[PDB]
Amino acid sequence: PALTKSQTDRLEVLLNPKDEISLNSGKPFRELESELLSRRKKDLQQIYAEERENYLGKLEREITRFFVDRGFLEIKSPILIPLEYIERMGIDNDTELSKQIFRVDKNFCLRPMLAPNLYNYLRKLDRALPDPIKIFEIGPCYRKESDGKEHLEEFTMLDFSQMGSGCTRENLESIITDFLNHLGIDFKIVGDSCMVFGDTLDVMHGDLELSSAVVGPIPLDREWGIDKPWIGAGFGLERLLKVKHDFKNIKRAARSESYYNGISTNL
Amino acid sequence: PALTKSQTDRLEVLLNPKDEISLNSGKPFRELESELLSRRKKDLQQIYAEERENYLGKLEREITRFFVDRGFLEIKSPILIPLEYIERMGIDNDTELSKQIFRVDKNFCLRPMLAPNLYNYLRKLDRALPDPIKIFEIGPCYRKESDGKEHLEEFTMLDFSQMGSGCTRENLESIITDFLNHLGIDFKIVGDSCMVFGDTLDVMHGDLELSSAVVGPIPLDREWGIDKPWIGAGFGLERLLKVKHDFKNIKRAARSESYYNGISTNL
Ligand SMILES: Nc1ncnc2c1ncn2[C@@H]1O[C@H](COP(=O)(O)OP(=O)(O)NP(=O)(O)O)[C@@H](O)[C@H]1O
Ligand SMILES: Nc1ncnc2c1ncn2[C@@H]1O[C@H](COP(=O)(O)OP(=O)(O)NP(=O)(O)O)[C@@H](O)[C@H]1O
Ligand SMILES: N[C@@H](Cc1ccccc1Cl)C(=O)O
Ligand SMILES: N[C@@H](Cc1ccccc1Cl)C(=O)O
Repeated sequence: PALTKSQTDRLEVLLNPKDEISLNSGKPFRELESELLSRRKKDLQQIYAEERENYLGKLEREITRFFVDRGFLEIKSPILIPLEYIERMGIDNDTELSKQIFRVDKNFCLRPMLAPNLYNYLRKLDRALPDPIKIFEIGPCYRKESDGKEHLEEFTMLDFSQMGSGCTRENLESIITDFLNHLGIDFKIVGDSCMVFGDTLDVMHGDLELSSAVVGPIPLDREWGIDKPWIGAGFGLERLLKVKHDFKNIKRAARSESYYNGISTNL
Repeated sequence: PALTKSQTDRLEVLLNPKDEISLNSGKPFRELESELLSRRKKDLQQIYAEERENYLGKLEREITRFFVDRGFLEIKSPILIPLEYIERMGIDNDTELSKQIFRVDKNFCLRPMLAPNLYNYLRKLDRALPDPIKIFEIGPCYRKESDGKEHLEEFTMLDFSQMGSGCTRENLESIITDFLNHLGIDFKIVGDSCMVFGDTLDVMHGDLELSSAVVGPIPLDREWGIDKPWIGAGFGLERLLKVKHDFKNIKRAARSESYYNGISTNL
């Protein structure tokens, strides 16, 4: 007959992009599932025998090397941050980002973004390091958005910043260009046409936003004690993974108990 | 005169054990503070100019290389986990670690250990991978215990497990020995003298517990679908860093806005 929805869902979970098998012919739901199962089992086994690195962790280690080798300091800051940091980010309790905050206790939350801890480091480091100040962080970030397709509730941000001299948009577009060229991902920076400083740039791969990027100074810097030019960009690693491996669903790239390196773990 | 308490706190924040400056003599507080501010500013400059890797990230990457080399698959599983996983770990709403949990919504919590997600990986991978199953994860864990001196509220665990053949106490002690020999840390393993399976092991550095390790099976295995022998050990990376760098206070090893690579950021 014709594959029911559960049979369709079940095969979509077992399918990978490299799979060539004819997913429409005379075979029952159930040759097809068994075939994919055998393919996905051999995929885990090959992983276990020859590689054994997690994709999310591996990409994290590769991005780290890129920025360290470019003069950027590697920051590991708290994931649990004061709720007051969200307030000085300008996310008041009527904005749309305001409703996506995982609160913990009364006073704390899971950081939805890396910027506020990075604002603080930039302020403290400016007392001890020579111009310009270049820092970056990679790590977990949380938001109650999960439209499922392009959006996770638990994801991994990269965020880098330069502060002081050299902080132009053509320098910022030159860092993003080397980064994505090193990753092997094509892009496409949209924004205002003749924007010098102050406004955001988007890094696109198709209809997929890989990053929002900022050419400071911006009025928010005063709330953080930052008084200096700066440029910076935030990238979601799961979207990057989605691009390199052609994942259909971004959940294939996330921290998970259901997928490992894009392979279903329910075999 | 003799130092006040705000003054003594200031010098302890700026001190490092490599320092030989005599914290007791005829010098004024400001003279000692300025020497230390000098030493610490140059420590970060040297870090920014030539090193640039964070101690916590860098230690995480080297532990991964070690365990991948030995045949352990690298896992990246969720940090926000269901509250029900906690109770299935033997913490009822009456136990001691139950009060220390960071609840997020009404269902989920910040994981205080890696065991539940690793249980699920062990059960799922048995299906697909040959005997024995060897896995490990490194990442954030959250406990409301933080007496400060040796506990952190936000910390980083390594947790490794083998399941199937080779799950003997002898081979659990051999892994741990190779690992701490690799990281250059003296240790001693305390346990039941005649314990074969079922009980825990404490790996100690003097008074500081580095790890609790387990020679399964244990009764808890029923709740996670595990019916094979296994061995496992959980380790704290900030504790490892505290011993390796002789940190007086474990705060200096953590995710923090206050200390970079053991060095205060308030200079
Ligand atoms: N929920 C999410 N899941 C995955 N990646 C995300 C998520 N939110 C943000 N990112 C990534 O983080 C980058 C910088 O964050 P940000 O600019 O705050 O996102 P954004 O502007 O809200 N765009 P979008 O996440 O599509 O709505 C984005 O360009 C994405 O690559
Ligand atoms: N709050 C914490 N801060 C830092 N490290 C921790 C913390 N809790 C646990 N660890 C580390 O994680 C390892 C495995 O966790 P676990 O065995 O559950 O801790 P434990 O048995 O309660 N030992 P302890 O919490 O010191 O009494 C321990 O050996 C510690 O090295
Ligand atoms: N909002 C920033 C993050 C950030 C915060 C403070 C200072 C610099 C940066 Cl890149 C971004 O879009 O990358
Ligand atoms: N309870 C373990 C962690 C764990 C749980 C389930 C399966 C394997 C392991 Cl190592 C420990 O504390 O070592």
